[PDB]
Amino acid sequence: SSHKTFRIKRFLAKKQKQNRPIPQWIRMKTGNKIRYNSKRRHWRRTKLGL
Amino acid sequence: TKGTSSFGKRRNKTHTLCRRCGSKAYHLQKSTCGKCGYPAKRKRKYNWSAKAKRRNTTGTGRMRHLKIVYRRFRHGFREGITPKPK
Amino acid sequence: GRVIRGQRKGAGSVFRAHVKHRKGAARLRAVDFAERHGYIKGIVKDIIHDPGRGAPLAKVVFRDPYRFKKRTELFIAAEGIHTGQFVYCGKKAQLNIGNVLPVGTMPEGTIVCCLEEKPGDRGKLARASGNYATVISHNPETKKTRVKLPSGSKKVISSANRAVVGVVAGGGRIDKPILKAGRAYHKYKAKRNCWPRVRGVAMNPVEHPFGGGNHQHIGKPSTIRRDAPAGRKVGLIAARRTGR
Amino acid sequence: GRKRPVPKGATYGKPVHHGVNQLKFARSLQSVAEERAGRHCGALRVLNSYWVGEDSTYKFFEVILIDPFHKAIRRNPDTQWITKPVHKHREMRGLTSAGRKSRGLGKGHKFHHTIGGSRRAAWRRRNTLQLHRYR
Amino acid sequence: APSRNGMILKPHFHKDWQRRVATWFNQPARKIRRRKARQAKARRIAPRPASGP
RNA sequence: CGACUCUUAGCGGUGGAUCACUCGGCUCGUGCGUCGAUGAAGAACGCAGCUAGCUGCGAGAAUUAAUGUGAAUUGCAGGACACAUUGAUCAUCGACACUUCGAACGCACUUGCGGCCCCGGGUUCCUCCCGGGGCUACGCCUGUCUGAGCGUCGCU
RNA sequence: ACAAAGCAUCGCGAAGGCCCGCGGCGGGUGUUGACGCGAUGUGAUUUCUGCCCAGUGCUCUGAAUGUCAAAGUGAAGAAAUUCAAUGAAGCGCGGGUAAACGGCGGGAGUAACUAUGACUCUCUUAAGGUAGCCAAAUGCCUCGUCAUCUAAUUAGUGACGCGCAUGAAUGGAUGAACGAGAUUCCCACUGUCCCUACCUACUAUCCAGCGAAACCACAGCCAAGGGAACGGGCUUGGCGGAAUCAGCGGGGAAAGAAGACCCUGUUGAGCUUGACUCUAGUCUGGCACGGUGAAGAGACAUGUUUUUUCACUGACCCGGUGAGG
RNA sequence: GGUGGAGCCGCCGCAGGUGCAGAUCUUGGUGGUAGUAGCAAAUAUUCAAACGAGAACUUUGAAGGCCGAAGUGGAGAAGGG
RNA sequence: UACCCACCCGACCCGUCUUGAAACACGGACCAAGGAGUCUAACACGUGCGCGAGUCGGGGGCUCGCACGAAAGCCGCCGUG
RNA sequence: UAAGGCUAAAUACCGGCACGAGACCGAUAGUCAACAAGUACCGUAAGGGAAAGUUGAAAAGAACUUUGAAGAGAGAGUUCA
RNA sequence: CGCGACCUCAGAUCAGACGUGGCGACCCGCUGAAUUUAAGCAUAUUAGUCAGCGGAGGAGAAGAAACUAACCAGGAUUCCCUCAGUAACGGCGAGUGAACAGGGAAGAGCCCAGCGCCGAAUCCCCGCCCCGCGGCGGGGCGCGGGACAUGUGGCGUACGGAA
Ligand SMILES: [Mg+2]
Ligand SMILES: [Mg+2]
Ligand SMILES: [Mg+2]
Ligand SMILES: [Mg+2]
Ligand SMILES: [Mg+2]
Ligand SMILES: [Mg+2]
Ligand SMILES: [Mg+2]
Ligand SMILES: [Mg+2]
Ligand SMILES: [Mg+2]
Ligand SMILES: [Mg+2]
Ligand SMILES: [Mg+2]
Ligand SMILES: [Mg+2]
Ligand SMILES: [Mg+2]
Ligand SMILES: [Mg+2]
Ligand SMILES: [Mg+2]
Ligand SMILES: [Mg+2]
Ligand SMILES: [Mg+2]
Ligand SMILES: [Mg+2]
Ligand SMILES: [Mg+2]
Ligand SMILES: [Mg+2]
Ligand SMILES: [Mg+2]
Ligand SMILES: [Mg+2]
Ligand SMILES: [Mg+2]
Ligand SMILES: [Mg+2]
Ligand SMILES: [Mg+2]
Ligand SMILES: [Mg+2]
Ligand SMILES: [Mg+2]
Ligand SMILES: [Mg+2]
Ligand SMILES: [Mg+2]
Ligand SMILES: [Mg+2]
Ligand SMILES: [Mg+2]
Ligand SMILES: [Mg+2]
Ligand SMILES: [Mg+2]
Ligand SMILES: [Mg+2]
Ligand SMILES: [Mg+2]
Ligand SMILES: [Mg+2]
Ligand SMILES: [Mg+2]
Ligand SMILES: [Mg+2]
Ligand SMILES: [Mg+2]
Ligand SMILES: [Mg+2]
Ligand SMILES: [Mg+2]
Ligand SMILES: [Mg+2]
Ligand SMILES: [Mg+2]
Ligand SMILES: [Mg+2]
Ligand SMILES: [Mg+2]
Ligand SMILES: [Mg+2]
Ligand SMILES: [Mg+2]
Ligand SMILES: [Mg+2]
Ligand SMILES: [Zn+2]
Repeated sequence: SSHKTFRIKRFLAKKQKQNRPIPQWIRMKTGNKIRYNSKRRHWRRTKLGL
Repeated sequence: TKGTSSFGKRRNKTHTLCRRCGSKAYHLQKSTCGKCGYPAKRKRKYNWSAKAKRRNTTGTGRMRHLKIVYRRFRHGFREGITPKPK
Repeated sequence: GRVIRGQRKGAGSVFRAHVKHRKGAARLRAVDFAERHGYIKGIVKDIIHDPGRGAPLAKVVFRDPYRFKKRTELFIAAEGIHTGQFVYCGKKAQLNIGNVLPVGTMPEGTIVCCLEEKPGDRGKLARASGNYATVISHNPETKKTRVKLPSGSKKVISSANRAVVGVVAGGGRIDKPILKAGRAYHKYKAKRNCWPRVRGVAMNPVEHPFGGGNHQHIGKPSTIRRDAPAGRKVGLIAARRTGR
Repeated sequence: GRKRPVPKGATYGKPVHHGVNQLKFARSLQSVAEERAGRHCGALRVLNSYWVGEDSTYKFFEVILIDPFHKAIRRNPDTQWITKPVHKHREMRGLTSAGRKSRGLGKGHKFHHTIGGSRRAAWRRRNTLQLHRYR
Repeated sequence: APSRNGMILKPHFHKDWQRRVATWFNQPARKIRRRKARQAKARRIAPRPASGP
């Protein structure tokens, strides 16, 4: 928006750190069922919850 | 022109983030939430969509106080005492 | 089936009166010693005109005879009032244009406007743009007076209440034809949303009781009971005659 | 009396429930005063009420309220039953003198509904198939 | 639709029975909740007619 | 024997049926029957050496002390520890702690404005200014103080 | 089509008109006051606006001997009660009103060709269509009749008018300017046409690359016959040669949509009113809050009741102000 | 017979959510159509070099061109994050 | 008998509503898995069994923490009904 | 004997804490959810709302040689497979 | 034109407390339909049900007769079997539809006001000490307050009670 509130900026701060992939050693822990993040977002498709 | 042409002049928003719900439900013109009902003192639950009711009731959050109230009772609700030292 | 326009002028909220730029109520300076015994003074400041009214208003400056200050009013200007004139008020005032008196004092046939229907209500009757009210005859005891209004009806009024002398300024506003639909929209755009009025015969029978038909005809007598329910009560309301 | 609040005559449905004007309220006017009295002062506990005077348009009831947590009530027995949390808002559940009369209970051939606990638990016991384990 | 010499059979299921059906699978466990009380009360008032006054 | 087409079979794909499992449900019993202005339910934002999600937690933040337990934790590091040590870890949990919203509470929801007290710097209360702590919501009870009334009087 | 200026009616002096609201001493018009507000009708200008108040409305200081409830009063009974008198609004009765809804007819004879009929007879009604206008966007018969325009015209324009079924603010007649409004004719123009031709760009076409969908019982050459009364298959004939490319619109009663028509259903909705049953609202009476003082009167009785009228101000109501004489 | 890698059936009785071709059935899968329809709105590309396993499509140079300042140019609002 | 092929004769595509369907009537590309007369109560008749002018069965009661038990057994309760 | 008041026990519990069981279902079944499920995702919003279990016993999860730009292969090896 | 009682009534960031919200299976007040059934439908029915709203508890409500009965009489409430799909309701149609007694589970009863008696015999909050303190209390001492005579405490409440 470039004219943001503070609550709005925090919301984007959290959604922008959830985006990264899974650390590759996680795939090594004992009881795993996780391969790819599957909870990623891409600003062109699935716009934010706004 | 009621579609694909009017779906274009849609810049401004009716709802935003409610400070009590956390949902993108707060009506800005009306200044009430509309999922809990914000300036009203009581939450808008309903006996009238049980599926929406069980989406946010006790247990669906953290219960970060209630979850230890069940712990104390189970043992006796005592306080101001410490187990016997070594 | 629907709720007919005219039923809707009550809820307001669109059919509501358009009053941002209006200069303020056109009142008549409530009473005290000065009105009830003496003849308080005051001078005219200006003749500013308000939107939505054909009569010009006048900011008349008295000075409050109790605290050092300057009360300012808005009188519906009598025709002849000019800037700088001295307007005198009260019981002991003398009878000339722009002086407010109690109708009990002035003789019969006097031509007054901005009259009060009950004592003290600060001016209610005969104040439109070119109207006046003639005083008819007195009645010393029972303190009442008979007064003819612009409608031609005659009303018995208590002799106490006051009224400025003269006629309301701006006479003949109805004489020049509006002459184009623009000047009408442009005219009510200062009063309220009652314009272009659609005749009922053009609406479908769900919107207005005079509707429907394979010709644009009314269908039932256009005169209607005064004891009607809201929604039927449309057309000639409780007409006693009907025709030129 | 009462006036059925529908946004005109406008009671949709069969002409039996068509009524708006003439119907009356189930509770009494006294049990409305006790309610409004204890609804204001949520700390205090309604005890009982009587009549004082009336108008064509008003009825003045007057209500005895008690502070459940003042030591002149907590310590003296025979009045500490109001402290126990069972009695919060007696007049909201219809437990005062006036409120109970609307519930229509008593003993005898007159009060046959409400022969369980109350008018609701009456038929809760009649409209129940008692499907036994053994039939 | 009646057929050929039955009864008239006004059965009361028009209202809504499925909701307020009370099954009795407590029945044998209630026999036991009461039995302990019946015993626990007799042991509590030891010399006394267990049946009551 | 040309290719194509069809049927069948051998194998190979495509697909996920069947089958065998199951830290999950459903149903029925039993015991208990445990919220919140000392601030709940719910929501937000944070917190791991490498950590996104679930979970666990609250600037003392993948836990704190304590008590049992008694040598791990682990994907890789990395480590203290002396495993003759509250002693690694887990369980319990009764000591302590509890970011921001929220009945939410100084007024407002921008995250903005204040007031009143105190204690640091500033001052040498000199007022700001800067920093820090405690109050300041509505309703109502009992008491307390200050009052108002040509209300009833009394004394003057 | 609507709107529109304009014309016109209609209610209303504020405890008002219209109107909202579930409810308040609530709100809109209203920061208003008849040159204002609300409710309709027609639709500039010009020229006009004819008859009808019987019908349905509306309305009227209108008689309410018509009826008519709750209470109220009266009488019999032992009492539930029963029977009396009386009587509000609206209904019944009587006025007004058509720029309210709306209405505005049928027969014979009679003039010097014939015809037509000024003229004269009945009948009916509430008046019986006046000024105008017409085969018009209104005329069934209908390609009405005459003229004009054409070589030729169910078209157009102009006249004619017993007009199935025109016509006066449900407005009549006109009409400059204006119109992406409807027609007709003429000049100019033209590949609209006689009658087609060629040229250009992008396609389609072939190739590399990439690659869908609707649809599909099985399928796909015909004649005739029968047949659920129009076959691809069946009977009898005709015949049949792999795998395909560009086209093509005869056939698959091709696809697309449990037909929008029609009929049924004891299935609905939207709207209407002289359907049935009700309702908000409003008019009127009773009872309650509801008092004080004054006169006076009738009816019954030999006090009661009805109370009519004029005052009062403490409830109640509205008005104003910074509650200032 | 084969592959498959952990459980299973016969008889006497009892109990069922018990047998599918079909419901424009539900869910999933896969064909024929078909390597087909298609990748045709705004005139336009070409040469050389570089990089590279690999160049009609990147990058640099050169040439031809269009947008033509009511822009395909230079900056903002809301919206996006 | 079942795989392929050959021949002679026979032979129209199933489901459905229908007086009548191969129908120029409708559903159906194909294949997997899912998928529709159930339970409760109340009658009625038939049938099997116990007892028989009687016969129960429920609710209670007496016997368990059930492993099998929330079973089985027993009770002037057994007749209050 | 009304117009005032208090009261344990048998009685009810598809929420909660903590358990136990089953002629129940067995991954299109059983709760929507055996998994990061009221999650992903849609809708402005009220709300809507999925799919998705199984290597082996132990990762012993294919070192090395080789072809290829690389994806993929050929040998080799691990394994009861 | 003052000072003083009391009665009304205000203001306190005054001393001390307390109420709101959540859950909502069961529970208690109120509100309250329409699909549906009747082969149509309007009464009826669905149904005092769904939704709406308020309020609680570990259970709630109810509860010690203004009862039942007609008997040689029973004896608070709640639940189960029964009464019984019966008495009654109903376009007497569709349909609706209790109770009493009897058996059993359980079993518990009690307080006021008033009328009176008693020197207000009473209660609250302060201040000092003694004990106790993680459900704030007891004991004593104070011309420390205040409530209360417009009525607190003891006996007493209909089964009778007081004297
Ligand atoms: Mg986008
Ligand atoms: Mg129309
Ligand atoms: Mg209408
Ligand atoms: Mg017993
Ligand atoms: Mg093969
Ligand atoms: Mg295979
Ligand atoms: Mg699957
Ligand atoms: Mg005073
Ligand atoms: Mg008109
Ligand atoms: Mg006329
Ligand atoms: Mg008339
Ligand atoms: Mg004529
Ligand atoms: Mg003409
Ligand atoms: Mg022509
Ligand atoms: Mg003509
Ligand atoms: Mg082609
Ligand atoms: Mg065709
Ligand atoms: Mg029929
Ligand atoms: Mg209908
Ligand atoms: Mg009628
Ligand atoms: Mg295995
Ligand atoms: Mg099964
Ligand atoms: Mg199957
Ligand atoms: Mg150009
Ligand atoms: Mg730029
Ligand atoms: Mg047929
Ligand atoms: Mg055919
Ligand atoms: Mg069909
Ligand atoms: Mg009692
Ligand atoms: Mg699966
Ligand atoms: Mg499977
Ligand atoms: Mg599943
Ligand atoms: Mg698998
Ligand atoms: Mg599998
Ligand atoms: Mg193997
Ligand atoms: Mg609450
Ligand atoms: Mg029906
Ligand atoms: Mg039917
Ligand atoms: Mg029907
Ligand atoms: Mg009904
Ligand atoms: Mg009912
Ligand atoms: Mg409910
Ligand atoms: Mg209780
Ligand atoms: Mg009670
Ligand atoms: Mg009893
Ligand atoms: Mg029987
Ligand atoms: Mg009923
Ligand atoms: Mg006493
Ligand atoms: Zn909210």
